[PDB]
Amino acid sequence: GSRRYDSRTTIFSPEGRLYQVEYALESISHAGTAIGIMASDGIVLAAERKVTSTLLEQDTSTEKLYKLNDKIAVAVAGLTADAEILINTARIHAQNYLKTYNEDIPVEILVRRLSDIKQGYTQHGGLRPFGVSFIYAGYDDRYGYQLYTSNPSGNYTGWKAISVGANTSAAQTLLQMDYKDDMKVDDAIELALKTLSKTTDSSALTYDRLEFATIRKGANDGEVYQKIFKPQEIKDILVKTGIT
Amino acid sequence: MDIILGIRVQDSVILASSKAVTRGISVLKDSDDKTRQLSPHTLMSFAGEAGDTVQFAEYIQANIQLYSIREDYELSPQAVSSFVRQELAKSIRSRRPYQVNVLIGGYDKKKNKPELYQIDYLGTKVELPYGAHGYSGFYTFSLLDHHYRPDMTTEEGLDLLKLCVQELEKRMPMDFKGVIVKIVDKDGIRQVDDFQAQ
Amino acid sequence: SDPSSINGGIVVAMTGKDCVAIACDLRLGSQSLGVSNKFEKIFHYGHVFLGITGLATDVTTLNEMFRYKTNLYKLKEERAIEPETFTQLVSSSLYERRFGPYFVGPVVAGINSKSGKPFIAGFDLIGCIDEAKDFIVSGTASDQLFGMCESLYEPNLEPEDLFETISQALLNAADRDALSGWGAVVYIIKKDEVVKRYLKMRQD
Amino acid sequence: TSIMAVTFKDGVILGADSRTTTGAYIANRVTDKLTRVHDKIWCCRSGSAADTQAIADIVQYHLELYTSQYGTPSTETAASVFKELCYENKDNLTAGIIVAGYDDKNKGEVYTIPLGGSVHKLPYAIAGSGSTFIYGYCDKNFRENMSKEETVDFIKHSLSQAIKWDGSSGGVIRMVVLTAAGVERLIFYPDEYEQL
Amino acid sequence: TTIVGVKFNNGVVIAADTRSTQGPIVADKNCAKLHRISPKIWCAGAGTAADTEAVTQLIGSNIELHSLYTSREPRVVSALQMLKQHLFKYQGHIGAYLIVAGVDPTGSHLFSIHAHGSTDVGYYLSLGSGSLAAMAVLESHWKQDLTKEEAIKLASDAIQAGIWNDLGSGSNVDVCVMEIGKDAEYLRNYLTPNVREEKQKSYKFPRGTTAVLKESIVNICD
Amino acid sequence: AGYDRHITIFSPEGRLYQVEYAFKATNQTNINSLAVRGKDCTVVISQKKVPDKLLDPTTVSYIFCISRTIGMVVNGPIPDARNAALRAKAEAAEFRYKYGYDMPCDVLAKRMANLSQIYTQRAYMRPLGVILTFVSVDEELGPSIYKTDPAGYYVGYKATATGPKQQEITTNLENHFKKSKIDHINEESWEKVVEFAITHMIDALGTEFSKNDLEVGVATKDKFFTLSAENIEERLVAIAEQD
Amino acid sequence: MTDRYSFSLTTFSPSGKLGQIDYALTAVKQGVTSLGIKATNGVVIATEKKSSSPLAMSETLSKVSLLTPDIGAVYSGMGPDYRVLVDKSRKVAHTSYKRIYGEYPPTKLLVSEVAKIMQEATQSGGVRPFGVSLLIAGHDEFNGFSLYQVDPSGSYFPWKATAIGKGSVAAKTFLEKRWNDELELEDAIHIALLTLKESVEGEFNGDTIELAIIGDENPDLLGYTGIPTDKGPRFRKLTSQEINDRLEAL
Amino acid sequence: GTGYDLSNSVFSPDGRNFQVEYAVKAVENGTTSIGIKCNDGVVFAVEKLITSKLLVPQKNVKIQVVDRHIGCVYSGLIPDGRHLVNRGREEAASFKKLYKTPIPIPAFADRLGQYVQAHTLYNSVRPFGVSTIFGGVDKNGAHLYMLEPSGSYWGYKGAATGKGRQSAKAELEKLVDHHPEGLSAREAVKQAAKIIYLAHEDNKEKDFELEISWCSLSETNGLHKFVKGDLLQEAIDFAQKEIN
Amino acid sequence: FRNNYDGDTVTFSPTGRLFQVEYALEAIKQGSVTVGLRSNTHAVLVALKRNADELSSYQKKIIKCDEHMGLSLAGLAPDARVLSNYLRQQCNYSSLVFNRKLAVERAGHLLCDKAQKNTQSYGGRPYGVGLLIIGYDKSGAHLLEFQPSGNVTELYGTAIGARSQGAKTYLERTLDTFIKIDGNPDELIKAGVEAISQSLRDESLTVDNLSIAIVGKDTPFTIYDGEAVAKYI
Repeated sequence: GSRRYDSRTTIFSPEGRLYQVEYALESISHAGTAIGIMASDGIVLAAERKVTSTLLEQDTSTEKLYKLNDKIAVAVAGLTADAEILINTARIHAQNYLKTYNEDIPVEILVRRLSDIKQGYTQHGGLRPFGVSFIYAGYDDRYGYQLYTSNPSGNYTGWKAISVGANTSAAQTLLQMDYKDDMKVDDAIELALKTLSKTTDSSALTYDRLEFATIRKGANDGEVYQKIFKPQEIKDILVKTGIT
Repeated sequence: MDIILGIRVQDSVILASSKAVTRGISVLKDSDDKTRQLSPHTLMSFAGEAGDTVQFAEYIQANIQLYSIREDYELSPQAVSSFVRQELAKSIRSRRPYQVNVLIGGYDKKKNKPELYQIDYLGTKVELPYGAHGYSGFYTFSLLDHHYRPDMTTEEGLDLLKLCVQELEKRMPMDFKGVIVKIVDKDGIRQVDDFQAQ
Repeated sequence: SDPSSINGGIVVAMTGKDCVAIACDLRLGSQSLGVSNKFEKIFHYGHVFLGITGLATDVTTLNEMFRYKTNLYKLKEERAIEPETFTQLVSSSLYERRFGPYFVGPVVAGINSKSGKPFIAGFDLIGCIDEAKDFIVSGTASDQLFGMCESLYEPNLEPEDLFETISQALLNAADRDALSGWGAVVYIIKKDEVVKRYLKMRQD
Repeated sequence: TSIMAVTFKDGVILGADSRTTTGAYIANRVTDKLTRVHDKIWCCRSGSAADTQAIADIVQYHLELYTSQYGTPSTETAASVFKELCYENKDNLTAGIIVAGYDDKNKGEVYTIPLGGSVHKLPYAIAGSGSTFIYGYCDKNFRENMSKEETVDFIKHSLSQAIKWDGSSGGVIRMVVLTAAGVERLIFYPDEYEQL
Repeated sequence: TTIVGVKFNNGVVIAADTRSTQGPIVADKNCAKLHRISPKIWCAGAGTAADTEAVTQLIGSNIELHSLYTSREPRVVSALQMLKQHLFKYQGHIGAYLIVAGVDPTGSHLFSIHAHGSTDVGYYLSLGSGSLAAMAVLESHWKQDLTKEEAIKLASDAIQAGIWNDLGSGSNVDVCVMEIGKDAEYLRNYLTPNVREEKQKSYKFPRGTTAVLKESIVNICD
Repeated sequence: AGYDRHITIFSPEGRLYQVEYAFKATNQTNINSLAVRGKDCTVVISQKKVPDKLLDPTTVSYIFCISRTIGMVVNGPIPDARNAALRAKAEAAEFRYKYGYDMPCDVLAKRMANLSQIYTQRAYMRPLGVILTFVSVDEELGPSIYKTDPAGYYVGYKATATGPKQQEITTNLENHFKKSKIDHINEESWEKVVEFAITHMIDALGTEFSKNDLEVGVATKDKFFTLSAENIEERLVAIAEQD
Repeated sequence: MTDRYSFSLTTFSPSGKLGQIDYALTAVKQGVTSLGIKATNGVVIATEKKSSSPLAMSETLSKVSLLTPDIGAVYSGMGPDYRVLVDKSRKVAHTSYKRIYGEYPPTKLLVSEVAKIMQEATQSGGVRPFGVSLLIAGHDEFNGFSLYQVDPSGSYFPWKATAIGKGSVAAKTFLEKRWNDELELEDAIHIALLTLKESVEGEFNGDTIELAIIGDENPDLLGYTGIPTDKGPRFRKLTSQEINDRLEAL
Repeated sequence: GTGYDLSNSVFSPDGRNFQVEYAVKAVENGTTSIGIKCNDGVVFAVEKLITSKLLVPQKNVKIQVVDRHIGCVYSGLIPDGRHLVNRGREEAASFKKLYKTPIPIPAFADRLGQYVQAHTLYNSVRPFGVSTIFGGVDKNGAHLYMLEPSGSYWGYKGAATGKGRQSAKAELEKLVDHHPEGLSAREAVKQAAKIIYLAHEDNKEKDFELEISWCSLSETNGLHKFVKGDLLQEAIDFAQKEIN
Repeated sequence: FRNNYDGDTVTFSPTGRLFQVEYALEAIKQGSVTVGLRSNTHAVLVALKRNADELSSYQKKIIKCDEHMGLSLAGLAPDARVLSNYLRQQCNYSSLVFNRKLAVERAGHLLCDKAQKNTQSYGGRPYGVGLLIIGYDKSGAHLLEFQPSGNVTELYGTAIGARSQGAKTYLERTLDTFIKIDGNPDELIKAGVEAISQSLRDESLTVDNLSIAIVGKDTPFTIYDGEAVAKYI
């Protein structure tokens, strides 16, 4: 009966790859580039909005950068609506952990959980996997500033600097060339935007085409702060770093 | 009920726990150790209903050990006590609630301080310099309110427990057969082999 | 025996001119036995304060539940919850447990960040809203609190005066209740700043 | 409560008092205890108001669905639906129900469904707490095949005795007359019926 | 608590007092007991107040949803049927005792609902600890075809009966008028015959009267 | 294969072929129906064809009494038709029981139209090969015609027709209404409204009917019912005089 | 019996496409034009009624729907899919929000509940995607006025103005040219009417065009008086007359 | 491309369910069976093929009783028929349980109708491979029905299905014409034997046994009963006599 | 034809055939022959048992269902183990609840309806075993033939399995004679062993190779194998 219409989403090719995983990654390679860079005193997340129109409300808009916790954020490349499904559960998880332990969830624990949810769609259930790659920027008092990445397979790895979405090989090369371990955050803002600016398929890199965030120790405090840059603030920093 | 006393001094947490196990009319044992090590710097003592007591402690111990291996990391005392509190708070509204009261004595390595947590079977948790469950507070709190200093060495803490235990052996109608006394500090968990003659 | 009387404790809140105050004792008891003098019964989530009296385990649980839900709320709404909304959230969370209720008396106090209006509210243990403008009392000396507030309270007090009123209302009510006292804390709450004062009181 | 149904020559009449009490208090002095589950199938309710309402509503739902699929149900069918609810939920209901109906094949029928859920077809039926006082009277005065006016009189006299002695009964006497002619609702006020 | 409902020629009125009690203690001296099920169907409740609030709002919500689905104004019979079936299911454990009144395309309606799920229809009704005071008024003075003005008087006087004579009731009178032509009118605190007299003395304290151990500023910002 | 043509998923032109094919099925009976509204009644006329002599003509019907107030005529295979009928009856009874008033015609239609929308969306359910025309004299809206199809669409009508020769009747009624400038038949008696229906059916289709070639349903305030062969004959006779 | 279709009907093809979502957008492409314009003191949403018979009564078929007193929706694509989305959106506004906080959801949150229902139809066992794009217009105290588009994928984006369906490339171009940050609601209504005229073949009037706004509170639409903090719905469908009144000013 | 016939609930492009049409083929391939309505009852008859002497005569009964007043007979896949009848039996019990009265034949027809229709809604089931003739007497008359694999059913004056359905129909039409005021249960019984005998020319290759039942108000008191002994033999004679 | 329509039991072929059912039917035809027959006083089963090697045992073909009923199989043995087990329960239920021996005819109806459920639904397969059921009930002696199509037939005698047609002709010829062997258990069995011989092109029926069961008037269902069948070769 129903058998005939089943795509079999969770099977191996003869080469031992997962078709749906590879096809989903293909889909992700067409998405706005997202970059995350880690420094001693902070993390930068920068991302390109794919397609705009002058009628798009940039003030009310979020397609790339989402808060998980007061200490964790992600950049998204792929199917937005899929990412919201995951982001919402990741938010629930962070709170569960807080409720259980009275401590903010360590970054890895949150990243692993989400990646496990992703892996399941790969092995049982017969459902299409999530067409999403995440960069996670976070901070906890075990490992300090951490950057991770996870893709539709539910594999995740950690990074000093990373890109997802379009052109990641170009982006990765540039990053590998100019990244230095002692880099300070302000440097990283520059690097991240220079890299996006060189790798785009857009004619140039204007403020209306970016989302941007930092996780810093807040300068003046003694504790951690997430700044999701308002459209004006992006315009400012694009000039400060000389891309006007 | 059993005797479950804790005191947190300058550098350590001391737990003292009675040795008797009575089933109705006979003392079946005079050397029972009412304690489970949860993690190398975290100790939990317990009293309450007969099987629930050890079932609960051992269940807690399993979970913390699981976390320790998963994370390759030792949860903070405060984290462990919250976990335990949540478990007991679940249990109070379940079909058959664990009737178990616990003290959790931990040395927090990140903060470099000892911490003592009192949690009854309702999941009523409080952090305290000293505590007890059941009737033990009624005989010992007044001595502890008197002599207690937050600056005490481990050795002063023991003499103060000694006194507490003597007030118990004078005025409490049950023979609880003495206490096993354990210290939790920066170096982990050790048993005072002599409180019989110390 | 009565889950609302095992642990002891009181909370009162009051409105004045462009402020609210919320107070509680610090006692946690095990019936006759005083157990801790550091058990704060007031909590805040952004600018909204919640006091909770009753069974202490439920006090603790509820605070953790409300932290959890207000966190998620801010993440989606992109703004801090207001008192009126929070009050509805307390109400429907309590009622969800209608036949296995949390044994608590909650009190909500705060200032609506947009309207500037001072707001207080109370519930019974299954979530009925006491919507009144002047004062809300809860806990084991609430008979006494009602007595104190009714005489002592007048409308539109300046913060510094509201402070004396709420402290005196609390302290003297607590001193006529066996299960309350052993410390007290008072929050004076304005649109821009929140002050917390610990009170000196008798320790029997 | 004092309720009754009586078959006569041209069909069946249901009657009832109108008092519902909670203890000594008359919660409602003008209750309608004559409830319609179909055009010409009615019932009289006694026992818990909550239970008998819930039952009559479910019966009216079942018979509206019957009608859509199979046309007009027999009175016996109505009785049987009532009974299924009453018997199968005996532990949780306190419903004493009399069912009365008019059919062209069968003419007037009366079924009594007392507390446990048993069914009994009868020429007439009395029930409710007021009923105990009119067993004698009713057994003496009921005859088969009366006319409309005789039947109305028998009910009127019967219920008024029941009302006279039962504190739980009172107010107005209501009747529903069920025949080939249609459906007639009667009401009789204390000032008339106390005079009998 | 005293709640009445009174039918008049072109509509229905409900009213209620405003005292809320916990045992012998007045918890609220002016709570609103008149509840809106939809714009023109309103509700007064006695019994467990979490329950009357909760049941009123659940049904209200389902009513709103029904209305949207059917493109019709809500009916009092629908509020009634949903309320009663819900209460019946919970076997009197939801402690809701309600007078429910309104107008809708078919006319004007008055009903009562009891915890266990039974309903009544009437031209005048009362519920609550004041039921009997109130009812002495409606039995004495209710008549066929009251004007709006006479109905408000009657309702209002029935609540007063309970305010003055029932310890369970006091403070003010709230009315709501639902007339077939018009918008429902809610008249919160229509009568306030219980203003507390001026106190004999002021209890404002000299500042510094209260002994303070420790002060500190609380952190509300991010 | 052409899998998108077997279950209700989108073709690359964004079509649902299974839904289109279900519309085809609605014509397999080769019966036409029409519905019109009176001043205070609603009339549905449907052709009755009984090919086989071995049949009991009294049991061949596409008109259903859904509730006291609501009637429904179906264009489509009888078994799908009866599946729709039994459901609508169940829905109309439950609505009444849950909310204390009779289900309105428009709302029944919306409900059955929603059930259909689901067959359009879940793979495991096929659409039904039927078009449903619901009629009543609704207590709020007066005389009503609401028609639902295998796509889950429905709307209200001044009058409407359905079946293979739908269009002929359709254009005939459009012409009538362009002239009369109002949105109903202006007759006080249902009798006349049935007469108008049959007349315009005869003119649109180019055929005469005996009393056995039609089937008729009438909604009035608080009743919907169907006409006997004899009731219809009286009506055929009437149209024949004066004409 | 029993849905034994518990695998995805939308999956990834070698190039990364999700065919069913693409095909759903195609269905939307052929839908009748609909548009939204946001002004400083309101939002207007509009579309053509494209009645399928003059024997139909076109006012018994709204394409513009209230979701809450302050939020309304319009669509392009499959009407029956829209209708059930509306049912589910009204409901979710109550179960996920009104029954929890005692107020209606802000626009973006409702939109995100609609979007999720749509996302799930893209991944759950045995269903197809909804063949519609919604425009949802609303107001709430803390966000002001807004306009959101939601597509078959479940993606949503905020707009100052936009069009979807049949003639949307031209209409969006017309709107980019006429939109500015200073428009008042009557101005937007006017633009909407002009933009619509471009896509509409036949008669253009208050009977063949459907238009709603999210504007001021209309207390005269509340149904009761005496609670001063309830001023009534901000959503209002314009009437046939109100629309014609504005085509003289055309 | 096609294949519209591989799967049960699929509409062909002209709107047909091929699987149902193929289920009809299994029916057409079955033994002939018939029903005749008389003026107070109904008579059922069926051809049973004697594959061999080894079949115990009289013992493999094909006609089935439902409740106390309904007879059904069918051609096609015999087990399908039984399954239909098991359902009918549940369906009548339930009706009687709830409503006390025995199920009216029209009511009963629809119960089978809905169930058989149900089996054209999904691809996880197959349609019934039978046509069922059935009926009996109720509170207002005799009723005779036939129900196809699509779930289509109507009331009949006489009905026939299986291998010999054309002769049977033609015979049945003759009766309806040559007896316009009715036929009696007695006449119907004989007339049934005759028609089954005539029907048996298309299966001329094998021997057969005749099986008859009836339900008549006057002759069986509205209860379904198998025609046994003397009446069966008389009926056989009539058909034998009238074959020449 | 065949090709596209034999993929599952839920699909008709265009001529109205059920191919998975016919394929299951086909597993019977390649089973080892077995014969049933009965008089008015007894019923007899005889089956030819197949080994696998000359090192293996001969696989059993007769299963007892109750004191008065039992059967033989040809086709998939585990399918027989399922169906006879069900029959065991049906018999048992009847005794436990009604204190009544299950009629051999009801047994056939129950088997038919169990088989049928596996020919109309998705994911099932038909049974692929054929069955001969003998019994002695309140109406005397009975033999039934079950086919996994669900067709159950009551007969005087029959055979199923490879080359069963021999026995089936033999019995069809012997009919008037074997039906009369009343009160002579040994004669009827000898009549059955003759029938079964009509189906050996094969070889020769031997003592670890023949299996016979019998049930009748004062005889509980009983099975003979080995030295216990010697007197019949």
